[PDB]
Amino acid sequence: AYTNSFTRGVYYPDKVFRSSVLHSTQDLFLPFFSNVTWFHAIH
Amino acid sequence: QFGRDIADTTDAVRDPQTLEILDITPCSFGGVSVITPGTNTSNQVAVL
Ligand SMILES: *[C@@H]1O[C@H](CO)[C@@H](O)[C@H](O)[C@H]1NC(C)=O
Ligand SMILES: *[C@@H]1O[C@H](CO)[C@@H](O)[C@H](O)[C@H]1NC(C)=O
Ligand SMILES: *[C@@H]1O[C@H](CO)[C@@H](O)[C@H](O)[C@H]1NC(C)=O
Repeated sequence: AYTNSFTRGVYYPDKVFRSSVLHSTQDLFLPFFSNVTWFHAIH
Repeated sequence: QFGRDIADTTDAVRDPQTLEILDITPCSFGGVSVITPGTNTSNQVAVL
């Protein structure tokens, strides 16, 4: 089973504080609206 | 520990002795223009 990841999976590529800017970076990110497997923990 | 500006320069640092954030503001500067009559008349000048 898969669900909609929406906009999850973005993390800070480094340890520099940045603010009020649009930054283009290439790194290992979760594709937006990609399928992520939905797991259960019952029974 | 460090912040950066659009130009990639440092905007602020955390003081390693006291954990506070300090801004760095470049010291006041500006152009200087000289208004002068020709040296064929007088050597007195004014500074703008
Ligand atoms: C997710 O899976 C659905 C059906 O399982 C499919 O229609 C859709 O194209 C998939 N999306 C992605 C981003 O893989
Ligand atoms: C020395 O470093 C310690 C460690 O954080 C700090 O508590 C203290 O303020 C520092 N000493 C001075 C004089 O800043
Ligand atoms: C220089 O000064 C002389 C006399 O003071 C004057 O006759 C001459 O026209 C001047 N030349 C210029 C270029 O100002």
